[PDB]
Amino acid sequence: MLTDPIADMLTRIRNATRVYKESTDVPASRFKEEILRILAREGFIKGYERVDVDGKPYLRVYLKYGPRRQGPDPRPEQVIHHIRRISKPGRRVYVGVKEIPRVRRGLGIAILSTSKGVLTDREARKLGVGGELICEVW
Amino acid sequence: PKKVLTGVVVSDKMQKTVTVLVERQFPHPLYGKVIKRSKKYLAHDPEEKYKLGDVVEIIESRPISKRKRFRVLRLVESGRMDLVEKYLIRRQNYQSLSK
Amino acid sequence: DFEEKMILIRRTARMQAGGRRFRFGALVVVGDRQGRVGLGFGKAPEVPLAVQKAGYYARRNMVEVPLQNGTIPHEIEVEFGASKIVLKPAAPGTGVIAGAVPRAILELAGVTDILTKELGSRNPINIAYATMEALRQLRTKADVERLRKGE
Amino acid sequence: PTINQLVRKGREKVRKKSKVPALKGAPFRRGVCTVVRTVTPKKPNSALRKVAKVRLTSGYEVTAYIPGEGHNLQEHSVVLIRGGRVKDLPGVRYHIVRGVYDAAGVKDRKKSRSKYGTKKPK
Amino acid sequence: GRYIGPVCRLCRREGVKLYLKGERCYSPKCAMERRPYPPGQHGQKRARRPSDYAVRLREKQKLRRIYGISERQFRNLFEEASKKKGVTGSVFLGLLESRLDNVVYRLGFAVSRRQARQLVRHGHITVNGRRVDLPSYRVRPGDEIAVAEKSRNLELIRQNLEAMKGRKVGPWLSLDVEGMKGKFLRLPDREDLALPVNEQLVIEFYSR
RNA sequence: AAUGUAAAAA
RNA sequence: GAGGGUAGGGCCCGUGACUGGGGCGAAGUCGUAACAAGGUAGCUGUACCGGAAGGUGCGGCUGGA
RNA sequence: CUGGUCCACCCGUGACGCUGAGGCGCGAAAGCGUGGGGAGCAAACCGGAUUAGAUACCCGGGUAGUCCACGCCCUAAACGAUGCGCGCUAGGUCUCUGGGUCUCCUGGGGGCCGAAGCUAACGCGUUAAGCGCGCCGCCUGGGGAGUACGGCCGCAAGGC
RNA sequence: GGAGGAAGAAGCCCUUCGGGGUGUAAACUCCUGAACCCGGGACGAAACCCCCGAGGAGGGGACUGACGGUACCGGGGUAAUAGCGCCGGCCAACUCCGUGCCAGCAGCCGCGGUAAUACGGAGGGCGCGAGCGUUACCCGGAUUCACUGGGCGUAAAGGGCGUGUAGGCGGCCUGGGGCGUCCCAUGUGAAAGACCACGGCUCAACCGUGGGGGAGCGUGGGAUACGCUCAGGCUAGACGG
RNA sequence: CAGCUAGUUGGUGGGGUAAUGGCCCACCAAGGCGACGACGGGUAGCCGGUCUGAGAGGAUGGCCGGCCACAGGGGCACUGA
Ligand SMILES: [Mg+2]
Ligand SMILES: [Mg+2]
Ligand SMILES: [Mg+2]
Ligand SMILES: [Mg+2]
Ligand SMILES: [Mg+2]
Ligand SMILES: [Mg+2]
Ligand SMILES: [Mg+2]
Ligand SMILES: [Mg+2]
Ligand SMILES: [Mg+2]
Ligand SMILES: [Mg+2]
Ligand SMILES: [Mg+2]
Ligand SMILES: [Mg+2]
Ligand SMILES: [Mg+2]
Ligand SMILES: [Mg+2]
Ligand SMILES: [Mg+2]
Ligand SMILES: [Mg+2]
Ligand SMILES: [Mg+2]
Ligand SMILES: [Mg+2]
Ligand SMILES: [Mg+2]
Ligand SMILES: [Mg+2]
Ligand SMILES: [Mg+2]
Ligand SMILES: [Mg+2]
Ligand SMILES: [Mg+2]
Ligand SMILES: [Mg+2]
Ligand SMILES: [Mg+2]
Ligand SMILES: [Mg+2]
Ligand SMILES: [Mg+2]
Ligand SMILES: [Mg+2]
Ligand SMILES: [Mg+2]
Ligand SMILES: [Mg+2]
Ligand SMILES: [Mg+2]
Ligand SMILES: [Mg+2]
Ligand SMILES: [Mg+2]
Ligand SMILES: [Mg+2]
Ligand SMILES: [Mg+2]
Ligand SMILES: [Mg+2]
Ligand SMILES: [Mg+2]
Ligand SMILES: [Mg+2]
Ligand SMILES: [Mg+2]
Ligand SMILES: [Mg+2]
Ligand SMILES: [Mg+2]
Ligand SMILES: [Mg+2]
Ligand SMILES: [Mg+2]
Ligand SMILES: [Mg+2]
Ligand SMILES: [Mg+2]
Ligand SMILES: [Mg+2]
Ligand SMILES: [Mg+2]
Ligand SMILES: [Mg+2]
Ligand SMILES: [Mg+2]
Ligand SMILES: [Mg+2]
Ligand SMILES: [Mg+2]
Ligand SMILES: [Mg+2]
Ligand SMILES: [Mg+2]
Ligand SMILES: [Mg+2]
Ligand SMILES: [Mg+2]
Ligand SMILES: [Mg+2]
Ligand SMILES: [Mg+2]
Ligand SMILES: [Mg+2]
Ligand SMILES: [Mg+2]
Ligand SMILES: [Mg+2]
Ligand SMILES: [Mg+2]
Ligand SMILES: [Mg+2]
Ligand SMILES: [Mg+2]
Ligand SMILES: [Mg+2]
Ligand SMILES: [Mg+2]
Ligand SMILES: [Mg+2]
Ligand SMILES: [Mg+2]
Ligand SMILES: [Mg+2]
Ligand SMILES: [Mg+2]
Ligand SMILES: [Mg+2]
Ligand SMILES: [Mg+2]
Ligand SMILES: [Mg+2]
Ligand SMILES: [Mg+2]
Ligand SMILES: [Mg+2]
Ligand SMILES: [Mg+2]
Ligand SMILES: [Mg+2]
Ligand SMILES: [Mg+2]
Ligand SMILES: [Mg+2]
Ligand SMILES: [Mg+2]
Ligand SMILES: [Mg+2]
Ligand SMILES: [Mg+2]
Ligand SMILES: [Mg+2]
Ligand SMILES: [Mg+2]
Ligand SMILES: [Mg+2]
Ligand SMILES: [Mg+2]
Ligand SMILES: [Mg+2]
Ligand SMILES: [Mg+2]
Ligand SMILES: [Mg+2]
Ligand SMILES: [Mg+2]
Ligand SMILES: [Mg+2]
Ligand SMILES: [Mg+2]
Ligand SMILES: [Mg+2]
Ligand SMILES: [Mg+2]
Ligand SMILES: [Mg+2]
Ligand SMILES: [Mg+2]
Ligand SMILES: [Mg+2]
Ligand SMILES: [Mg+2]
Ligand SMILES: [Mg+2]
Ligand SMILES: [Mg+2]
Ligand SMILES: [Mg+2]
Ligand SMILES: [Mg+2]
Ligand SMILES: [Mg+2]
Ligand SMILES: [Mg+2]
Ligand SMILES: [Mg+2]
Ligand SMILES: [Mg+2]
Ligand SMILES: [Mg+2]
Ligand SMILES: [Mg+2]
Ligand SMILES: [Mg+2]
Ligand SMILES: [Mg+2]
Ligand SMILES: [Mg+2]
Ligand SMILES: [Mg+2]
Ligand SMILES: [Mg+2]
Ligand SMILES: [Mg+2]
Ligand SMILES: [Mg+2]
Ligand SMILES: [Mg+2]
Ligand SMILES: [Mg+2]
Ligand SMILES: [Mg+2]
Ligand SMILES: [Mg+2]
Ligand SMILES: [Mg+2]
Ligand SMILES: [Mg+2]
Ligand SMILES: [Mg+2]
Ligand SMILES: [Mg+2]
Ligand SMILES: [Mg+2]
Ligand SMILES: [Mg+2]
Ligand SMILES: [Mg+2]
Ligand SMILES: [Mg+2]
Ligand SMILES: [Mg+2]
Ligand SMILES: [Mg+2]
Ligand SMILES: [Mg+2]
Ligand SMILES: [Mg+2]
Ligand SMILES: [Mg+2]
Ligand SMILES: [Mg+2]
Ligand SMILES: [Mg+2]
Ligand SMILES: [Mg+2]
Ligand SMILES: [Mg+2]
Ligand SMILES: [Mg+2]
Ligand SMILES: [Mg+2]
Ligand SMILES: [Mg+2]
Ligand SMILES: [Mg+2]
Ligand SMILES: [Mg+2]
Ligand SMILES: [Mg+2]
Ligand SMILES: [Mg+2]
Ligand SMILES: [Mg+2]
Ligand SMILES: [Mg+2]
Ligand SMILES: [Mg+2]
Ligand SMILES: [Mg+2]
Ligand SMILES: [Mg+2]
Ligand SMILES: [Mg+2]
Ligand SMILES: [Mg+2]
Ligand SMILES: [Mg+2]
Ligand SMILES: [Mg+2]
Ligand SMILES: [Mg+2]
Ligand SMILES: [Mg+2]
Ligand SMILES: [Mg+2]
Ligand SMILES: [Mg+2]
Ligand SMILES: [Mg+2]
Ligand SMILES: [Mg+2]
Ligand SMILES: [Mg+2]
Ligand SMILES: [Mg+2]
Ligand SMILES: [Mg+2]
Ligand SMILES: [Mg+2]
Ligand SMILES: [Mg+2]
Ligand SMILES: [Mg+2]
Ligand SMILES: [Mg+2]
Ligand SMILES: [Mg+2]
Ligand SMILES: [Mg+2]
Ligand SMILES: [Mg+2]
Ligand SMILES: [Mg+2]
Ligand SMILES: [Mg+2]
Ligand SMILES: [Mg+2]
Ligand SMILES: [Mg+2]
Ligand SMILES: [Mg+2]
Ligand SMILES: [Mg+2]
Ligand SMILES: [Mg+2]
Ligand SMILES: [Mg+2]
Ligand SMILES: [Mg+2]
Ligand SMILES: [Mg+2]
Ligand SMILES: [Mg+2]
Ligand SMILES: [Mg+2]
Ligand SMILES: [Mg+2]
Ligand SMILES: [Mg+2]
Ligand SMILES: [Mg+2]
Ligand SMILES: [Mg+2]
Ligand SMILES: [Mg+2]
Ligand SMILES: [Mg+2]
Ligand SMILES: [Mg+2]
Ligand SMILES: [Mg+2]
Ligand SMILES: [Mg+2]
Ligand SMILES: [Mg+2]
Ligand SMILES: [Mg+2]
Ligand SMILES: [Mg+2]
Ligand SMILES: [Mg+2]
Ligand SMILES: [Mg+2]
Ligand SMILES: [Mg+2]
Ligand SMILES: [Mg+2]
Ligand SMILES: [Mg+2]
Ligand SMILES: [Mg+2]
Ligand SMILES: [Mg+2]
Ligand SMILES: [Mg+2]
Ligand SMILES: [Mg+2]
Ligand SMILES: [Mg+2]
Ligand SMILES: [Mg+2]
Ligand SMILES: [Mg+2]
Ligand SMILES: [Mg+2]
Ligand SMILES: [Mg+2]
Ligand SMILES: [Mg+2]
Ligand SMILES: [Mg+2]
Ligand SMILES: [Zn+2]
Repeated sequence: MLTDPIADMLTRIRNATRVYKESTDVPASRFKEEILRILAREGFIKGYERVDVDGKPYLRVYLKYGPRRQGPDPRPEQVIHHIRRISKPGRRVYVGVKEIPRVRRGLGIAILSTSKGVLTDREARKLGVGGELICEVW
Repeated sequence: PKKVLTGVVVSDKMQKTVTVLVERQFPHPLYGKVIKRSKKYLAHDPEEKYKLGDVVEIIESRPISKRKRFRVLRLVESGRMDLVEKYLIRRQNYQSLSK
Repeated sequence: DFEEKMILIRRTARMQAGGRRFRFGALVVVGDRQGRVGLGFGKAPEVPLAVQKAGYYARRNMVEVPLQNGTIPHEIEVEFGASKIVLKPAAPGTGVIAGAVPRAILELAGVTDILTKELGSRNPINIAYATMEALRQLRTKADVERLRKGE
Repeated sequence: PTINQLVRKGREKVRKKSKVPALKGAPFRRGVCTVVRTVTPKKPNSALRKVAKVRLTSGYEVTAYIPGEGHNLQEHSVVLIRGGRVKDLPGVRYHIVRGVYDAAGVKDRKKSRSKYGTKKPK
Repeated sequence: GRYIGPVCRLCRREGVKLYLKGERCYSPKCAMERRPYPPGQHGQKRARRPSDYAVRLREKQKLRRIYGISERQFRNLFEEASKKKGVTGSVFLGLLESRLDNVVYRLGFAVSRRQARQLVRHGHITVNGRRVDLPSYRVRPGDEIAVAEKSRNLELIRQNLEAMKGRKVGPWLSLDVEGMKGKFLRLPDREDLALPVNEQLVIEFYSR
């Protein structure tokens, strides 16, 4: 039945990055888009694009990574080190603009839904709106 | 203002009177989650025009009786047993609690 | 050549017919009080030899640390299996406020303002290892945009 | 647990409990000595301690330690109770107070007289 | 009351010169000069590795004996600076240095902070004219501190001011030995002060 | 093919 | 109608000959069940039984080979 | 007579889903009731032997029970000591079962070794103890104790 | 009390019997002058009241101070109370004698059974000082009830197993409503208090004035992405042939 | 502590009151409340605030200010805005 399509997507990306895939797909959905769109615009992913598995709308999400490392375990540093859903289905989180979180002292982002649209933490303050704190990413 | 609420008549087994059940959601004071609670008000129906299942607005009002301090404002929709069931099954399962 | 400071020198032991002999733990930190830092844990049947040995390992394993006026860039939480440690940025005049271990680290790190706490376990050793990693995961604004670029 | 489980059952409060029924949780309680006696210590030590069973204002009847060297308590000494157990002695949750009522101070103590009710030597 | 009991025994406990004496501490014996090691029966014995506490402790105890001031008062001031916006560490010093009895010393009116206290206390000093016998009096920037009338002609005041010729002092201060007065020009920058101590270590001490 | 109390580790 | 009186129940506390087990106690009597195939692998639900640990039966588990 | 489950076709419904306090049903063995049955085995019980003793291990004997019907009891190392549902995250090999022209593939099951990762370690690892969300159950120092009081259930033993 | 004040009195403790310590500490020297003393001596009090102006507006006049001869100012003026906790580890502070599982200590770990930095006294030291310690209780540490911020194979913890009521949670597309939610506007959120600034009493505590924000609820307006909700469509879930 | 309830829930009319009201009364109808914790027991005046705490939280209500309650225990009404 799949509980939270969002947490899923976020997770799909986390599970994929760790193994360094080039792109994991995800079941398509308008609201899901924005998350990517922003997530990409800020520089967390090379990009995304609609696709189709055996007659099912999905989304390719081309992952970004750091350069190779020297020494034991040439594991390439991540571009997404951290990603986590805040407002869950079993606990909706809502914040006023006068109280929106600063992810990793500004290094990080905090995407969130709002009456004006899905916006970054900063863009939230920009247009001065609060909303459902979706998740943060750094 | 005379704050108005909205709920379904769950009882009409009374003269010129009806019982109205209304829920109200809200964020929990410590864990956020949008819990919901309800309450029964006794509404003054002078015509006995509002039967069971009717969803209705009811207004804060002059005392009518010990518990009647709300009048029936207007109809909202008729067929609504689905709700009446909820509250009635609730009463049911009480049988299966005592000892 | 840098600075030198040991966190502890414990005497471990081992059984063997007829008695017990002991090696000697010795954890030491070393730094220039200016970004370059390195931790070391030496062992040997001699206290001096042990600290000496920790000295060699210290300068071996090292780590540059992005210092913003004596504080750390962003806050980070790092759990070394057992224990866990928090690290927070603070304005000048705050001082290094932490358990004796992470102090040695951050002090010889050249850090001078920082809020911190040891949650979870607290074994000096593991908290040591933990902090090193934590700093080793600090990233300057550049590092960020530099990775988040990929031009 | 889930959040919801919390929203139901919820978090049980610690609720601690006392170590001294000096009653009214007062700072001290008066009483009369019922019996002045000397008792052997516990598991790892030994040395007959100076103790007395006191009847409380609070209708009780507790055993209490007489600190210091030598004392003057007898089967009718009124005295002040202080509370503080003793690792060495089985069930003894109170100290007597030297230097109040019929309980003298420690004779000739020069160091830390405050804890042994002893006046300042000239 | 202040520390009354022996002074030159602390010059000796901290191991750093403590200038809470007169001519003597500059003489060839701050007491410390003849014995560079702690008081008591031991003093010259194999010194032990100090606990982080011991170290942090010494530092604060050092800084306090310097200004010669009640622990209570000392702490409160620390807190007072912790409140206000500003580099807590240095600011603390600023409040310390801002005390009247301090000013008087810095300004050469007296040879000793302790002595200076007795001068303020016995009312020989005056701020902006109205006499002030309060050592703790926080001298704000722009106050004219000087010697009072019946006071001006006193031996001690004389000799001190006499010897106060030339010898420049404190960028945040300005003397006038002619008229026996000076000015708290401004609040002293950290650098102006040159204490043998370290504010940070004290900051730390007060986390415990 | 039973059992050996009770004061030893900077 | 305060309150008194009468009768009958409910909860809670204190107290009681004696009695059940429990905790603690540098040393006692009995044996040695367990910890190594602990010298019959142990452990377990249960049932009988025996000064005491226990034993045995049925099944079950390896935290046994 | 009947329950579950798996595979092929992509034909029908159209979010009808997931979890689940209480409730209800099932629930090894031993045990209880009434009636039956009884070969072998075997608590208790007796005799032999061993031993300081031996109510035990070993041997000879031996009743309830073990078997059936109907009813009751409801506990366990009821153990993978791991609640269920869904999505995601390298492969290697063994085996049970289905579909496909097939040294191969595709599904559902049972095992071992292992990516990444998790773990206090042992270890786990697409049958997760990894990464995530939903829902329930449970924990919060050792002893006293699964004891006591109360309540409920039970013929009883006794259970919750 | 302030400055000076010996290669450093006596006394006392330690010692490898040379010496080391208390220690600039004292004495002593000069200076200053709490207390005490004499003279002065408040603010807090202008109004009600009376005169003119009408008895009003406005102007004008006078009476009353409990604290108190106190605060404070002026002059004179004597070197003028120091105590308590601790010094095994946490925990800053070490030696000596006495003692001998005794006398005793104790917050945790533990310490004392002839040689104790752990008992008790001494010398010395660390900490604070008109205080210092103790007992009692609250919050802290305790992310040890965990919302922030924990867990459950073996450490304490998955229910014996299933069916299922209530509740909780709910896939993809579009539309209306706008409950939740976000925004703005206004009402309210007394004073006192908290924080900031500046002023008053010699400082300070205490006090005055001014400033700011505040969760929360009431009214109005607005946004509609996520949640909800009515409505419409789909087939990836689930079910069915 | 798991069920509670006869002025009990509602109505009609009536008393009473500054006034609404089972507040009290006559008749009528059978209702009202409860796992979202009724009914029962134990405790307690409540807030502005105070204390601690990184905070979220916890604890707490002395003095000052606000409201409530009482005036040896209990009941009653009289005068009156
Ligand atoms: Mg790659
Ligand atoms: Mg960009
Ligand atoms: Mg009707
Ligand atoms: Mg709200
Ligand atoms: Mg009952
Ligand atoms: Mg160098
Ligand atoms: Mg260098
Ligand atoms: Mg060195
Ligand atoms: Mg290594
Ligand atoms: Mg080497
Ligand atoms: Mg670099
Ligand atoms: Mg760097
Ligand atoms: Mg962990
Ligand atoms: Mg520990
Ligand atoms: Mg430990
Ligand atoms: Mg780096
Ligand atoms: Mg770098
Ligand atoms: Mg004994
Ligand atoms: Mg005696
Ligand atoms: Mg006697
Ligand atoms: Mg005497
Ligand atoms: Mg003592
Ligand atoms: Mg601060
Ligand atoms: Mg502050
Ligand atoms: Mg700052
Ligand atoms: Mg500051
Ligand atoms: Mg100058
Ligand atoms: Mg603090
Ligand atoms: Mg024996
Ligand atoms: Mg024996
Ligand atoms: Mg033994
Ligand atoms: Mg009566
Ligand atoms: Mg009666
Ligand atoms: Mg009576
Ligand atoms: Mg009769
Ligand atoms: Mg009775
Ligand atoms: Mg009784
Ligand atoms: Mg008994
Ligand atoms: Mg028993
Ligand atoms: Mg017994
Ligand atoms: Mg008994
Ligand atoms: Mg027992
Ligand atoms: Mg015994
Ligand atoms: Mg005997
Ligand atoms: Mg025995
Ligand atoms: Mg024996
Ligand atoms: Mg045995
Ligand atoms: Mg045997
Ligand atoms: Mg065995
Ligand atoms: Mg058995
Ligand atoms: Mg017998
Ligand atoms: Mg068996
Ligand atoms: Mg089985
Ligand atoms: Mg085993
Ligand atoms: Mg074998
Ligand atoms: Mg079949
Ligand atoms: Mg067809
Ligand atoms: Mg269709
Ligand atoms: Mg739906
Ligand atoms: Mg059964
Ligand atoms: Mg059977
Ligand atoms: Mg039987
Ligand atoms: Mg039978
Ligand atoms: Mg029978
Ligand atoms: Mg019969
Ligand atoms: Mg039979
Ligand atoms: Mg037979
Ligand atoms: Mg046989
Ligand atoms: Mg037998
Ligand atoms: Mg036999
Ligand atoms: Mg014989
Ligand atoms: Mg025999
Ligand atoms: Mg046999
Ligand atoms: Mg048969
Ligand atoms: Mg048959
Ligand atoms: Mg039959
Ligand atoms: Mg379950
Ligand atoms: Mg199912
Ligand atoms: Mg096949
Ligand atoms: Mg094919
Ligand atoms: Mg083919
Ligand atoms: Mg096919
Ligand atoms: Mg073939
Ligand atoms: Mg093959
Ligand atoms: Mg293949
Ligand atoms: Mg196959
Ligand atoms: Mg398989
Ligand atoms: Mg397979
Ligand atoms: Mg494996
Ligand atoms: Mg690996
Ligand atoms: Mg799979
Ligand atoms: Mg899969
Ligand atoms: Mg596999
Ligand atoms: Mg799975
Ligand atoms: Mg795991
Ligand atoms: Mg695990
Ligand atoms: Mg417990
Ligand atoms: Mg306990
Ligand atoms: Mg317990
Ligand atoms: Mg138990
Ligand atoms: Mg227990
Ligand atoms: Mg049992
Ligand atoms: Mg029982
Ligand atoms: Mg009971
Ligand atoms: Mg009882
Ligand atoms: Mg019972
Ligand atoms: Mg019965
Ligand atoms: Mg029977
Ligand atoms: Mg059970
Ligand atoms: Mg002097
Ligand atoms: Mg000397
Ligand atoms: Mg000498
Ligand atoms: Mg002279
Ligand atoms: Mg003179
Ligand atoms: Mg006097
Ligand atoms: Mg006058
Ligand atoms: Mg006047
Ligand atoms: Mg006046
Ligand atoms: Mg006047
Ligand atoms: Mg008059
Ligand atoms: Mg006139
Ligand atoms: Mg006139
Ligand atoms: Mg006039
Ligand atoms: Mg006038
Ligand atoms: Mg006038
Ligand atoms: Mg007077
Ligand atoms: Mg006077
Ligand atoms: Mg006079
Ligand atoms: Mg006069
Ligand atoms: Mg006078
Ligand atoms: Mg006077
Ligand atoms: Mg005058
Ligand atoms: Mg005067
Ligand atoms: Mg004078
Ligand atoms: Mg004198
Ligand atoms: Mg003198
Ligand atoms: Mg102390
Ligand atoms: Mg301390
Ligand atoms: Mg020390
Ligand atoms: Mg003796
Ligand atoms: Mg002797
Ligand atoms: Mg000795
Ligand atoms: Mg000894
Ligand atoms: Mg001690
Ligand atoms: Mg001692
Ligand atoms: Mg002394
Ligand atoms: Mg004072
Ligand atoms: Mg606490
Ligand atoms: Mg606590
Ligand atoms: Mg807490
Ligand atoms: Mg835990
Ligand atoms: Mg789990
Ligand atoms: Mg327990
Ligand atoms: Mg289940
Ligand atoms: Mg179940
Ligand atoms: Mg179990
Ligand atoms: Mg059960
Ligand atoms: Mg189910
Ligand atoms: Mg449902
Ligand atoms: Mg939805
Ligand atoms: Mg729903
Ligand atoms: Mg929906
Ligand atoms: Mg919609
Ligand atoms: Mg609406
Ligand atoms: Mg607003
Ligand atoms: Mg407020
Ligand atoms: Mg407002
Ligand atoms: Mg306002
Ligand atoms: Mg206010
Ligand atoms: Mg506060
Ligand atoms: Mg102003
Ligand atoms: Mg001022
Ligand atoms: Mg004055
Ligand atoms: Mg104000
Ligand atoms: Mg204000
Ligand atoms: Mg506020
Ligand atoms: Mg506001
Ligand atoms: Mg609201
Ligand atoms: Mg819409
Ligand atoms: Mg429809
Ligand atoms: Mg639909
Ligand atoms: Mg399908
Ligand atoms: Mg009736
Ligand atoms: Mg009426
Ligand atoms: Mg009236
Ligand atoms: Mg009534
Ligand atoms: Mg009526
Ligand atoms: Mg009636
Ligand atoms: Mg109640
Ligand atoms: Mg309270
Ligand atoms: Mg408030
Ligand atoms: Mg409050
Ligand atoms: Mg509050
Ligand atoms: Mg605070
Ligand atoms: Mg609070
Ligand atoms: Mg708390
Ligand atoms: Mg009050
Ligand atoms: Mg109170
Ligand atoms: Mg009072
Ligand atoms: Mg009063
Ligand atoms: Mg009072
Ligand atoms: Mg009040
Ligand atoms: Mg009100
Ligand atoms: Mg009364
Ligand atoms: Mg009365
Ligand atoms: Mg009275
Ligand atoms: Mg009366
Ligand atoms: Zn000196």
